[PDB]
Amino acid sequence: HMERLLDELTLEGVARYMQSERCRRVICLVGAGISTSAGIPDFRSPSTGLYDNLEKYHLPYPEAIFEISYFKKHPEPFFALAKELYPGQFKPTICHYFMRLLKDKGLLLRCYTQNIDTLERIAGLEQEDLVEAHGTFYTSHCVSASCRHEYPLSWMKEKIFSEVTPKCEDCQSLVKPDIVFFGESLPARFFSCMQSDFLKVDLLLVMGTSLQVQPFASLISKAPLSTPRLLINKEKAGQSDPFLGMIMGLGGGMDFDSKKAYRDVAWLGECDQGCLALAELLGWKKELEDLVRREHASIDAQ
Ligand SMILES: Nc1ncnc2c1ncn2[C@@H]1O[C@H](COP(=O)(O)OP(=O)(O)OC[C@H]2O[C@H](O)[C@H](O)[C@@H]2O)[C@@H](O)[C@H]1O
Ligand SMILES: OCCCc1nc(-c2ccc(Cl)cc2)no1
Ligand SMILES: [Zn+2]
Repeated sequence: HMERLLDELTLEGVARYMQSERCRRVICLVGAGISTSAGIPDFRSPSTGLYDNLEKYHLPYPEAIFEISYFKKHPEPFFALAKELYPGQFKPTICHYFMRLLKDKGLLLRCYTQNIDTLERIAGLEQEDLVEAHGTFYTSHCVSASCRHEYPLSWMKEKIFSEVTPKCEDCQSLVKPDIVFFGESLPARFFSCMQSDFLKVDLLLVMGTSLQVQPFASLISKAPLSTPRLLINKEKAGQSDPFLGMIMGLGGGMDFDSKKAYRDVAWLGECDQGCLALAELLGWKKELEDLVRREHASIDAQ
């Protein structure tokens, strides 16, 4: 039915495709891997990832600290962890500024991020460019569906940095930031943007994510079957034979390596280096390095 769009399954092939008139709209799908070079830990890297460093909270399992039913029984661990990450001021990475450059080149249809560090915004992506798929800590809400009283960040800090579990002033239920926990619905914007974006995406750029949580993992299968998909990641993600307990639905994954591979490319390494390499192939490398240099300087000056 649809023609094949990559002339070869390499970064060079993706680069030639991006410079063609057929690549008009790029969607970026990113996770915590795009911020580790800034100093923010990811979740699932062995030894260094967050989930291997929560022994002190004596959880039944690491994910419980971000699960809504456990949170409602034992909310203290999450708030203790939240103040462990608060003090750091972080700069966006080369990878963040590559997405910013896609925006300035008119190619960025949308960035879907699982991160809450807001570094996409700090890099210059605007609200309409972004789907913060796993929420934000900027706003908070009571957890009672009958209440849902909204509280600002200043209110949340006042409770946290004063050693009190935030409780709603109307119903005394727990109040948490609008970070999406396991068991919680995603923002409505996620679905309204998804329904429209993935009908008109020419390239999926998947960076710094293990694709281990739904529904975000489903997004790679929402693109048209002809749409090339480039992974820039330390490890292959989304490619595996089926097995009991797999996260992806049947046939919902990447195919980099089988005899039937036709559109998926894995560039294995650091996200910063992968974006530099891709920029170089596109003739954008000095432009990208200038952007990072000038934007990091402007951040420091302010
Ligand atoms: N500098 C790097 N360069 C390239 N890849 C990297 C780098 N650092 C890490 N990686 C890779 O980046 C990937 C990190 O995958 P995960 O740690 O699962 O982060 P997520 O965003 O997918 O977790 C999503 C949700 O799961 C949680 O429950 C939360 O709800 C999250 O929102 C790995 O494949 C690393 O090899
Ligand atoms: O389901 C999405 C959860 C996103 C989330 N990540 C964090 C976090 C807190 C502290 C540290 Cl060190 C690292 C990460 N909080 O919420
Ligand atoms: Zn309430």
